[PDB]
Formats: sequence, C-alpha cells, structure tokens
Amino acid sequence: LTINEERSEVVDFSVPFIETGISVMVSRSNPSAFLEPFSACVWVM
Amino acid sequence: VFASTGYGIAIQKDSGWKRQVDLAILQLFGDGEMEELEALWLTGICHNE
Amino acid sequence: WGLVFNNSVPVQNPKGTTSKIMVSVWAFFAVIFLASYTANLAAFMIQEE
Amino acid sequence: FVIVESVDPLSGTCMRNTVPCQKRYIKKCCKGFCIDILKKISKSVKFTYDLYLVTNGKHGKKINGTWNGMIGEVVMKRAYMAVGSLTINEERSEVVDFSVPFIETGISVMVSRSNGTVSPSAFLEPFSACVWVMMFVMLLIVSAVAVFVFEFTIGKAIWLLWGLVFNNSVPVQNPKGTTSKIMVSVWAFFAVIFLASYTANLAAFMIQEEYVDQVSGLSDKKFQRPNDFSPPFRFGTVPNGSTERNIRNNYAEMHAYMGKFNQRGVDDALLSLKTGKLDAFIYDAAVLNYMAGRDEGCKLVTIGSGKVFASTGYGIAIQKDSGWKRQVDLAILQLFGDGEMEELEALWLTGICHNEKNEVMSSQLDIDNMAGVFYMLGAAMALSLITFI
Amino acid sequence: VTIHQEPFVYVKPTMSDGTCKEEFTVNGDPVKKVICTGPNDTVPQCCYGFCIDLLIKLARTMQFTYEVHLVADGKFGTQERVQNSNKKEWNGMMGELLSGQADMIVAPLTINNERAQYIEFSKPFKYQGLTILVKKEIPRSTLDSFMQPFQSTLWLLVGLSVHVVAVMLYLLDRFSLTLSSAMWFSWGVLLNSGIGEGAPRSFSARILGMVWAGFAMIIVASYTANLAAFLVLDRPEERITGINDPRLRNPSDKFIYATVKQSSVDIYFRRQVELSTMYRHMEKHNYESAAEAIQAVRDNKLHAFIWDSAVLEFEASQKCDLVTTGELFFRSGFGIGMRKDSPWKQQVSLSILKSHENGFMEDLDKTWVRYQEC
Amino acid sequence: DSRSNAPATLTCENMAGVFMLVAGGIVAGIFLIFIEIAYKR
Repeated sequence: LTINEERSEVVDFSVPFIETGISVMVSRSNPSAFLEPFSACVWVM
Repeated sequence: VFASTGYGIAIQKDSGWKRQVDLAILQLFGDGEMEELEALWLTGICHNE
Repeated sequence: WGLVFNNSVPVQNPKGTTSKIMVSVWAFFAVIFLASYTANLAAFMIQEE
Repeated sequence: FVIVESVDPLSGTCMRNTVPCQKRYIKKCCKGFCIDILKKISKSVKFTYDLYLVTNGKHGKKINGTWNGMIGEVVMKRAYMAVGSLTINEERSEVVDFSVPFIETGISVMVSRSNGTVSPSAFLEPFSACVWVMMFVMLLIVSAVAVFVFEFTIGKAIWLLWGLVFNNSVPVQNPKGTTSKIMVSVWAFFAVIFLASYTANLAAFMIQEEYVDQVSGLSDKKFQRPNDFSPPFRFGTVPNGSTERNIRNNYAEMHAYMGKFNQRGVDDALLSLKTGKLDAFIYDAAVLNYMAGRDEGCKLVTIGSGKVFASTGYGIAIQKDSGWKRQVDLAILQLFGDGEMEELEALWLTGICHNEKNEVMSSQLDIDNMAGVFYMLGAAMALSLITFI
Repeated sequence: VTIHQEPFVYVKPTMSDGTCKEEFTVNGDPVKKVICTGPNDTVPQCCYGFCIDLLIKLARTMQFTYEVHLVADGKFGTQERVQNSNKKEWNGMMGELLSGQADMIVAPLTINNERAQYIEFSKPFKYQGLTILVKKEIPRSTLDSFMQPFQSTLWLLVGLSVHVVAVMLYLLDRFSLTLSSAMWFSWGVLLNSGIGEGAPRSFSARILGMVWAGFAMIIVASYTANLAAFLVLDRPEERITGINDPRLRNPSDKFIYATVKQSSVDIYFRRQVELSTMYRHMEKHNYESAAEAIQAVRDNKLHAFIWDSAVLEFEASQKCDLVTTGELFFRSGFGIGMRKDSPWKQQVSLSILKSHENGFMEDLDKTWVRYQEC
Repeated sequence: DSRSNAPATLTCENMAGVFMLVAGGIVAGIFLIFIEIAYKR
C-alpha cells in the first residue's frame, strides 16, 4: 500500500506493515577544518 | 524523510474481515519475527551507517 | 615567530645564552604545537563527518 | 554449561524453561546450557527428563580406582545417562560409554589482556630501507652535482645536504651555487616527502598494528622454565582438574610447579587474575573461551590465539553398553542436525565480550621500544669511536 | 487526557492568575497553549506542548470545542487481575476512556493487540519503536599533557643521551669550541632549532651529527605516533547493540537495564516467550516515572531504562549526558485515544491523513523535533 | 602469513617514482646546469 489520504478517500485501508515516507535517493557523492581544528583560543595564547 | 507512510492491505470500504484483519495486523506485528521479515526481505547487504 | 611557524627562519639569531634558553622554550614548544596541528589535522582527516 | 538457580519462594516452582534439579533431597532450581542441550535432546529422544544436583565431586576420577563424581554416578549407575558437560577424555573412555561432543573443546590456559603489549617497535622498521638505500644513492648523486656545479668543503657539505635530508636543521654554511640551490630543492621537497612519509608509515604502524605480544603457552619452554624467571608465571587450574591430569600425561614441569599452581575456584581464580593474583589460568578450555566471554569488566584476553591444545568436547556419556546408546547417538546426529545450536550459543554460548580485535592499547609513555632507537643511536656512537681510533 | 511528557507535550503548572507565559518560538511562533486539567500533583493546570498542540490542530481542522484532562494514574491502561473477583481488565487512562471520563483522548502509545481488543484509534500520528536508555559514559580521552605520553625515563634518558653524547663527540674533536658547542651545537641538535652556532668538521663526528639527527627526526615521529593514537583510537565498545544483547540477556547485579514500571512498552515485555526471565528481573527493579528515568539515568543508578524511540530522541535532545540505544523494537507509534465506534472517528482519521499530507507535521517537528538543536 | 590485516605500510618501489623522479630532476640539474652556466657566461 501507498499510505495516502486520497487513497483513504477511495476506500478501506490497512495499518502499515512496514512504515514508509517520502524521499529522493542520491548516489554517494564523489568543510575543510584545516585551520579550524587549531583551537585558536590556545593559538591566541 | 518527508511524509511518513507505510504499506498494508487496504480494501473496499466496510469490508467483512475489516476489523478482524486489522487485528491480523495487531498480532501480525505481534510476531516480532517481522525482524525475520526484514530477513526474508528487508534486511540488506548494503549494511548501513 | 619563524621558529614558531615551521621554523626555517633565516635571520640572524641573537647571541644571548639565556635568549637561547628561550629559544628552547619556543623550540620544544612549537615542536609540540607543530606535531599537534599534525595531530588534530590528520585527526580531522581520520575522524570526520 | 549449566545454571543453578533457586525457585522464587513467591513462585515456589519453575517458570520459562526452568527444570527442577533437587539438592539433598530438597528440590533445587535448574537451568543452563547443557541443560538446554539435553532439553531439546529428550524432545524427540522421547525419554522423560529427570535430573538433580550432583552430590559430590564434578565428573569423576580414580581415587583408588574411584570416581568422586558423575563418573562415580554411572559407576554407581545412579543415573540412566550423563548429566553435565563431558570432559572428552581417553581415561574417561576407558571408564564407560561416552557421547559425541555437543560443543567441541580443547586444552588451554587463559591470560588477562596484557597491559604489557605494544609489540616489536617497527619504528625504524617501516622505513623500506631498500628505498632508504636509494636515498643513500641520493647522497651520492648529490655529491655528483656538488663536484658538477663546481667545474670536507664540498665533501662535508654533502653531509650538510644530508642534514637537510635528516630533519633539515643543518647549521653549516650552504654553498652559494644557484644550480646547487636547485639541487637543494631536489633534496628539499624530496626529504619533505620522505619526512612526512616516515610520518606516514610510522603512525600507520601505530594505527594499523598487530597487538598480540603474548606468551605462546605450555607449548613454549618459557612456560617450561618459569621458576627460572624472577617472578613465576602462574599457569594452571584448580585441583582434581581433568585436563590437569591431562597435563599429568603431558608436561612434567607442569606437575612440578602444580603445587604453586594450586588455585581455588574457577571464576574465583578469574577474579584472582583480575587482581593479578596469578599470571593466567588453565581451566575448561572451550568454557574458558566462553566464561572468558563472561567478564566482570572487559579487560582480559584468554591465553592463546584460539589454537588450543588437545581438542575435546562435551556430551552425555553413559555406562558402557547402555540401552539408548546408539539411539541417543543419533540424538546427537539430528541434534547438531538442528542448526538452532547456533541458538544454543544464543541461549548460552554467544558472548557479549565480542571477539577479535583488541587492537590498540599501545598508547604509552613509550619506554623500551623507544630505547631500541636509543640502541641504534648508541651503536652509531660505537662505530664513531671505531673510526676515531 | 494525557501525562506530561516533554517529547509528547511540555505543560508546566498553571500561573497565579493562570497567566500563560507569552511564548514565541525560535521560529518566533506565539506558541499556543490551553488550560490543563489534572491531578494535585486534583488540580487545574496549564496545558501546553507539542503533541497536545497537534490535537489542537485536530480540532482546528475538524471543528470541535476543546476540553482537557490529565491521567489520574500514570499509565494508559493495563490489563490487571485485582484482589476483588480477580478480573484482569485494561486499567488506566484508556480505562477512563471505557469510562469515557473525557470526550476524547491523546497520548504517546501504540495500540497493543491487547489495546485493539478493547478499542481502536486511527493510523499512527507518528512512528517510533522499542529501544532503551543508553547512558553516555565519560568521553574523556585527554592525555599526554605536554610530553606525558613519553616516559620520564624516555625523555630523560634521551636528554642525558643528548648532553652526554655531546660531551662524547665534544672531547672527541677536542683531544685529537666543543665545551661551548655543548650548549648550542648540542641543543639545536636536540631541538633541531637552528640557532646557527656551528658544527665541527670532523668527518666522522659530523656523521655522529647524523646520528643525533635520525635520533631527532625519530623523536619527531615519536611525537607523531604519540599524538596519532593519543587523539586516535577510542575507548572500548559501547555495549548497547542488539535487543538480544547478552549484557541484558545475562541477569546480574552489574547494572540494571530496564524500563518503566507499569509501562505501556511493558506489553512488549508483558506477553512474551523469549523475553521471559529477563523481563521478570526487569519487573523486579522497574521504576515509575519516565522523568524518574532521566533522573536515575543521570544518577547512574541503573544500567538502562527504556521508553519510546521518539521519547529516546527527545531525551537525548534534552541532555547530552546519555546515549541512544541501538535500534527500534516492537515499532509502531502513538496517537489520540479513540473508543470503539465513534462519530468523530473515520473523519478524524481522514484528518490525520491530511496531517501527514500537510507540512504541519514538520511544523510539529519544529514544535519538538526541530525544537532541539542538540 | 596472517597478513590479512592492514600491514600495507612501506614504500620502496611504491615511492620509487617519487625518489626516482627526484633523480631525474638531478640529471636534469646537469643539463640545465651547463645550460645556465652558458646563460651567465
């Protein structure tokens, strides 16, 4: 089942066997803390 | 995710088994073998995390 | 500060002996600091989001 | 292997799979692994389960010839079949009928995980010194450019370029040749690479590492000359140990130090290790893997890679030529035939100690392994004095 | 009716005049609230909170006037065999729904199969599952001070190795400024700092320089790996892991891994096969309030509690002192109490459908889920 | 071997191209050495 409101409007429906959602799906894409790790309060010291 | 949802066996409005089969959902998840439902189906080899 | 930053400072160290002791101060100091920036650095490499 | 319990007084009787085992003959509460084994066993086995707590001993022995334990029971035939985890044993065989192993076993002693780890000190070793030799060649070719751009002094100046090469920081008088300076770039970015490279393989060998660094075992003769060390390394089990007598067959010095090796209580001894009261302890081997799994805190690492002495197992033995004998043998057959025995690990054997990589404890103040580098250094001092003379 | 649950709803006691503290959001939203009706712990109070507000949105869609109640007892309902006639009956707020002591209901519970046996409510307003309170152990992992991940024997040994070997090559080139060359020429060898004093010309003693060198660059590396693992690796495993986790499956006094006394999720531990004895020992030490769960949690009292997977989330949102468990179990969700056949029923369901259809869901996420920046 | 862990650390032929690249830089140093010698001349 696509859990759906219009679907509901159609006719009787079930309780979800497996929950679902709404999404799109990326492939795994092929901040640069470089200075950021420095703890620049200490660097100030 | 957007728009939480799910899947089940719907029917024509006011079916005969309606509330019964609803209970079928009840005890159904009542299994806990639904873990094994992930097994026979949902559990993936892509791992995660 | 050349010592401090990657050492490699060309210029004319002063001849004071106690001054040289201070050079030890900043020396082992920025040694620590050095390999430290290394640490947190390749850390942020290794541990990363 | 087995679980003793007391029935809840509020209950007064068992629940779940709890099966009664009395203690004299006031009833006691019964559970545990082999308990479950035989449980599933008698199912299709169709033999109505009846069991209790053993009166004395554990398994049995020859006192004169007498067994103080379950062997004493089937000797007394006080039971139809064997309750309790069999020690697979040849003398045991000589006694009477035996089973096929439900769970395989072995012979071992069990260490705690050594805080004394951290391994061979690859420090220089990662260097790939064939390539480092190619760097010596780089010293040569460096000199080649030296005399080249020309057409002690340049000679020791080479050693300066080697100063660049090694951690830079060379005080001495760079030559003024421009092309020479280009070579300085060569060795410069070069030993930069090399530098951070030694870093690479270095903290690699840190990160990626093989911890190990433990004793081989009674298979090793260091264990066979323990009194020969300053402290002794406690190795063994408690008295009347079945496998202990297997050492009575196996290792002489074992029986020798056995007196010092005297220990009281199994998990107790485990606690002794927790207090470092002993180096390590032999015990029921496969068990030792398991109850090794049982951990107060997660620290110890049982001795041995898992390659164990004297493979063994556990089953339900019996008096020789029993009635069910070959049948119950088949009970073993279909028994392992389950595959739920995986779930036997579950209800029992599967441990929370997890397994496998203990890898990095090696964070250290770095003595020793560092002092090896110190050794290479002093060695350089030696060659130095040699050429000096 | 319901019980005050931060994940469910945040409703403080009422004010002197019953004055509602005026609250915009981090979104500036003048967060709505109603008047609570509840216990003395029989007192009126101040109704507010996320899910409650969702209900407010419900009446907002399907027009019905609002009226509030709270749960007399803590639980929702629990089939219970009494001492009188010993008739097990679902007993709790849902109990009052049988009593219909309010016109509707809402709370944080999935419908048990048991719950269904009594009555039913619509499809889930939200999704969650069974997991347990994970108390974050002290992260710590700071060491080495300056050089401290180097032995006093190590750094010392190396040091007098420097000064000593200095004396060595010094007198070496001496007898045949070495005395002075100790301080600097030895020093900036050690620090490799390059003060620029000078170096002797002895063909071999320079190579001895190279010895002090690899000595150094080595020592550099010593720092390198030092900080490497120092920052690197981690403490041991976090336990948690499976619902079957042997830490739980092995009853002991180590620490108490549990959930709420008289809970709803207790159902998941109530009628069971595998769970039996562990759930028994749990039934021993089980504790009352989920508040009290955060409590003993921070108190390091017990190994673990358990509440809604959602509840877990909002908890971690609340405090960083703890951790998440592994994953969901018995997973369903929660919603607004519904009783048998109801006029409001099917249409109300349709509403909820329009709720997920709407983004006002995610608005609720703002009310709670987004309401935490944790 | 048990080498299935990550032993992989070392560079010999691995970083040879780096070091040898340096070497070719050096021989190049000969060519442009005499070259720039002429240039200065």
